Amino acid sequence: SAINCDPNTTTSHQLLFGFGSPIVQSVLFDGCMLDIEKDDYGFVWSCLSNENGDYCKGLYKPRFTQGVSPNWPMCDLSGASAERCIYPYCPEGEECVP
Repeated sequence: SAINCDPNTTTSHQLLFGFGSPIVQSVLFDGCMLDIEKDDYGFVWSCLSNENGDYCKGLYKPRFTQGVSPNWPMCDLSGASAERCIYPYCPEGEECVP
């Protein structure tokens, strides 16, 4: 599917990280630069673990300003990951293990 990079959007982007990650503030998603949504209680962000699996998850929106491609690591989908990272985005038709 296409990926919107609209700052004024209603439709946020969900992002899985590894359980135990710190709250990740910003990611670069296939060109677009996303910042974590915030609630009237905090960051829209959730880590969960049980017998069946574990993960961390946040909702992200794109920031007004883009095109800046900084030097961060890969977001880790099963480890700690780090606070600002680049998300792995496999394009429709490909393997894509880091």
